Amino acid sequence: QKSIERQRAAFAYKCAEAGKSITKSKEYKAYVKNIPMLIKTATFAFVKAKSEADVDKSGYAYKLIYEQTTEWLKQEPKGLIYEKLNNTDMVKALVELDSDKYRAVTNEVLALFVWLKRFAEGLI
Amino acid sequence: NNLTIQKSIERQRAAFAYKCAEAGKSITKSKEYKAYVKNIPMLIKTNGIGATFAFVKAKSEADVDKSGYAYKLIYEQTTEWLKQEPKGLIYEKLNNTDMVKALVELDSDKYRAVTNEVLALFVWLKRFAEGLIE
Amino acid sequence: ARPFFIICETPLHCGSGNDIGNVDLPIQRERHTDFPKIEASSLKGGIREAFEEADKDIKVGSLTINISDKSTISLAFGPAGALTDARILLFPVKSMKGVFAWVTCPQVLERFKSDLNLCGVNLGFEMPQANTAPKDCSLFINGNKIVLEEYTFEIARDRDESGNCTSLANWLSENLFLQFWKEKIKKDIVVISDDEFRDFVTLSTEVITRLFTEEYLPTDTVLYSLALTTGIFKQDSANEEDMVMEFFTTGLPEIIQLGGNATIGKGIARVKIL
Amino acid sequence: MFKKARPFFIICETPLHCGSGNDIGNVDLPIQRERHTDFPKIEASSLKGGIREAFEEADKDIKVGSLTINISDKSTISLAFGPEGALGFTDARILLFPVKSMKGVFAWVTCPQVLERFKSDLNLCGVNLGFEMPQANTAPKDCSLFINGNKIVLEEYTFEIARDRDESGNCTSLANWLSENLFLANSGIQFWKEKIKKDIVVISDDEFRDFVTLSTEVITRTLFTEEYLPTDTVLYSLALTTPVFKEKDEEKGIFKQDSANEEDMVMEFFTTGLPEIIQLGGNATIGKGIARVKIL
Amino acid sequence: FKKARPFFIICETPLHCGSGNDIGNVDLPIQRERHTDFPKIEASSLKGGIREAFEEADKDIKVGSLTINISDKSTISLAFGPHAGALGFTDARILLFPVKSMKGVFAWVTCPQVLERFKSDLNLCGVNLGFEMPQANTAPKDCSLFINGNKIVLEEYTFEIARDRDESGNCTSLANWLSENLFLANSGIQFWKEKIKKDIVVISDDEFRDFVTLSTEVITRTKALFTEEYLPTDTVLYSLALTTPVFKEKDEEKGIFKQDSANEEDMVMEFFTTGLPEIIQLGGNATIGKGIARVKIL
Amino acid sequence: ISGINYFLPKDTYAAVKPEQIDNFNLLLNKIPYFDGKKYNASFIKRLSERHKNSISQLLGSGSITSTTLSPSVYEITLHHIYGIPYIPGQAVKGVVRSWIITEVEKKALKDALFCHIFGSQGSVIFFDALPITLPQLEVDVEFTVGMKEIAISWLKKALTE
Repeated sequence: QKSIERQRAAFAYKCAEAGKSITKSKEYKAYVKNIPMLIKTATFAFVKAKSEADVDKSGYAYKLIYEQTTEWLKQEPKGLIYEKLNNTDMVKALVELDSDKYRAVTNEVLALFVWLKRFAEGLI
Repeated sequence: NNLTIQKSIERQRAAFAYKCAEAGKSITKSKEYKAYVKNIPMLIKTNGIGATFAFVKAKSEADVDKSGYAYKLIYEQTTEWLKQEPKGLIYEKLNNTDMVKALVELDSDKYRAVTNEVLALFVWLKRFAEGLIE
Repeated sequence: ARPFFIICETPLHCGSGNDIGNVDLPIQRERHTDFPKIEASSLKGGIREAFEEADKDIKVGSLTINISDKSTISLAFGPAGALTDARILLFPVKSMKGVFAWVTCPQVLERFKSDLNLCGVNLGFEMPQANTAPKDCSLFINGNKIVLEEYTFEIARDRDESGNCTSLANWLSENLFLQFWKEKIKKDIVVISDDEFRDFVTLSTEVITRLFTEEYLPTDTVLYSLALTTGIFKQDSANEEDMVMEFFTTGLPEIIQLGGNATIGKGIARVKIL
Repeated sequence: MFKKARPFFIICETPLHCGSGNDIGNVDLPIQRERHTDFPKIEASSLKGGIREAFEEADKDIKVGSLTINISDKSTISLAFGPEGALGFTDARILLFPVKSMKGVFAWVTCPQVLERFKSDLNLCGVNLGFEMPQANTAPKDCSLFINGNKIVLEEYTFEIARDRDESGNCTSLANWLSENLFLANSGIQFWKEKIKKDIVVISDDEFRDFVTLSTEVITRTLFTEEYLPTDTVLYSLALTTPVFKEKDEEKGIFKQDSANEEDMVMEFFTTGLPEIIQLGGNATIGKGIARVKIL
Repeated sequence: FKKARPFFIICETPLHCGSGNDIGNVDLPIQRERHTDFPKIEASSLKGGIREAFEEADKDIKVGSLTINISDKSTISLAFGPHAGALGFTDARILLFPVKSMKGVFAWVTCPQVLERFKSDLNLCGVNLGFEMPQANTAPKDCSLFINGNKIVLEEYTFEIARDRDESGNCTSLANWLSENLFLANSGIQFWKEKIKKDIVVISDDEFRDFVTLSTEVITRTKALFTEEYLPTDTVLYSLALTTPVFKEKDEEKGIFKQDSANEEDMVMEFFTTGLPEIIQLGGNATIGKGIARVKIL
Repeated sequence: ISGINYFLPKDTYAAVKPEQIDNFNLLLNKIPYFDGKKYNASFIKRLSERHKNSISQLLGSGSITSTTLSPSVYEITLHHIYGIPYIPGQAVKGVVRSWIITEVEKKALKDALFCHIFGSQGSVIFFDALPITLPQLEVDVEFTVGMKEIAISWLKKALTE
């Protein structure tokens, strides 16, 4: 609870358990592992664009991750973006920061998926 | 006379470690199991128990003939030990949840007790695995 | 007599000769219970070495002299003086919460109560029963359990300060030290069962391998002893033992060297008179 | 027994490995630890061997009181450190330990027990600090490790640390004294001096043990794995002296002065000729174990 | 440890020195300093690489008044080791790091802590630079990475830096000294000769740490589809080479090192400093042409 | 602003315009374009010269034989730092293996020639090539430097197919 590393673990596991019971499942694993590297070389905009709200389509996976990878940033321990995310959308906020904050958030987001990658393969 | 509590625990650790080593040698990829059992303590030292066992869960393979079956066996065996060894510190959680999930919802003191417990088990598990498998 | 409690500051190693066991330079042990001890022929030798080296002026009886007087030391204690064997009262063991905890068995406390009663001290409280801890102990995880080394013990905390353990802790804190150690000793004092105590004092001693292995007592150990009494200070006469004991208490320096390997800083200890 | 004492620090310049022999510990080749606290240390034997080797191989001339003498002479050394003694050293303990941080890269951590032991060890030598030690969870006034309020983020943990105000606090004075007495008179080493004035954090004795035990470097050699102490660690120790062990005045060498005791001349010989860098620990053939020594 | 000298290492192809599984982001991370997260090469790997490159070479060398081929096995044991050798090495630390730049193609980076440590290391070897290490956010007098007056932008991120005014500035002195220390004295790879004297950028340690933690090339591979981590090209490192008189008893067994003029340490140093190849291959996975670094003794 | 760029967040939007960069790795990858629903050659030559000279000095001249056998981003192997078009590095090995396996597993693992040439105790070494023509090479819609006996012959034949 008081350790950052163990805090991300609790969210990651509940996140993956939400992947199961979904019609299109094996897809979910494919993008989870594909997220990290993409961020290395905006990336969420890609994820935002390819979203579709149906619960039986191969785009629902981005309908989950986007909403799933913003709820975490609300509970961030360091607290990099809390207010700005309360009345906007992730891409609508990360395009409203400066150079310093971008790096801080950049590392934070790439950090969560590391556990998501591990737990995704554990149960999927 | 009755045995001191300092030894009633070692006499259990050694027996359980030997049983686990034999069970590992039984399977079709005993070499992989012997190799794997010698890396976990270093990984625990370098990263931490939670990440190490999450990674172990990651590589688990369903079939019993696949090279990864050793990781699944290690997961199950180190899950059995934590139920009994701490004398009720983390028993209440493992009954209805996966071990890794429980191992991330603990305070610092329980975390360090579990770490010491696992290292103490592995000092014997690897000691017997080095012997019974060539 | 006067109980003077020795406390270690660096690992203490008294030569016990030789052995054909594992350790190649063990420490002296009680001949039938394996508790560590310090031979009187070494304690007295070290105290004399301190006295023969010190230099200051004290006031005993009526006159006043300097403890460097060869005659004074030569006569008072030894060349045969009007002025025992060291005993272990507390021992440190690693714990998961609190870094370290002191442990003592009921047998040692009974021996201690026997030893003090000669000097007239009256503690006034019954010694604590086995498997108990002070009221404000900081070694407890999950309430009912402590984890010394890599093992688990079950212990019950004393509900109120009236109990035996809390009173013993308070008395030890007050009498033993003339601030951090005083604050700690009133909280971390566990009393394990007698049988389990012997295991710790036999398989928990430092062994520095410099190829051969030596053995030292851990730092922060607490030991106690007894000092009894019965020319320059001749005076009208030695009123009971009031002369020799007065000289001894006045002259006892604060830092003494015991045991071997003293050329590499080992064997320093602190001396306090009860 | 001993007459004179003098504290002297040890600062690592590359990872140091004072071998502990063997054990059943996790790693294959572990460092030496106190039995009842798991705090790292260096035994007096290794330190004395290292200092002796550093002294013997040197070549210079110093003035010990009133006579010129080369420091490499075999007879003098044999009279000083003992026959192939009048000088000694105490086991070295850990005072400051580096731990990774989110801001500032790395921070130094110490705990109340270590500081109290340091104060007690400084008592034997007659040096009085002149101020009390700080409490748990405190940091100097000008600390830069803070992020988003009072919280500090060392490693993966987050401790709530209380700053210190008015520049008169215990912790600020401790940091200032260390900065002003842990480094020689300035000759170009300004960065470390400046940093140590602001990047000290005091944490509870429990967590400081969680570090150190699971925060030491581990390397894989060719297989077997080894464990090392991180660079920039700070350790302290004592030097103890006694009058020479001899019977004849003409056999004492230069230490039998007209109007000075042997102990003071031995101390002057030690402190006025000690080299500036010595090698300690094992695996020295691959540049592991160099250290810096300052007396004060 | 009577004598020691420094020598630089410049990488020209991706260089990888793995260290256990070390479960993390990349499936094969590079060795990293524990308390700063900077990259490094363990001393064992550097020693092994240099010994290997020493064994398979062949050429005559002169040491004072004698000639020996550096490939002989009678002297290698005495110099390197089968009796602990008489020629050690220190671990390699990171000094400069290349990160993509919008203007100027690619800009190097460094932080004050690294330069301070480097200055401290050279002090053991009786070398004094003669100027002062620059302060954070400082670039040479005539840099060409600038855009929009005084701003600079490397990677997506943006930075504000201030130029110098004359030659006496610290940045200009540091660059000028590096120019005649990191490359060959004569003609060589001069295409980078004037870019190191104009395109060094100094940034606060906090930013440099993140740069080196995220700006490592990651070239995927299949076998079984995992990733890899490599130190970018043109990275610059440093290290110290140590020496001591040989560990032999009889004066006959000391080999060529024992003459009637000078000490053993000087001969060992001459051997090392005249018997090295200007190019070497460190790292791993060399069969796919990964890792080629130059070596230049100061 | 937003839309075309979706980057340079205020600090980085100023002092930079879409047509002022000088490194194609960033332009192609760093700044994508969202539709809402889905180079000086002196360097190009010096890079190749330095690469060849280094491979030469380290490698024996006899051992290697070069053999010229060849000329934003949405859903392009550019060198990470230099951002040029040729960084295969390992695709030479991959193409050779694919060509021979498809043309030529137990049968593949029965002849020593298939134990070192495509070793798997490696002996043959393959280097990543680079530009030789300074071509703009816009997309519409020494390529092998093997060294360590007769291996460029097998490689050229595979490439042609």
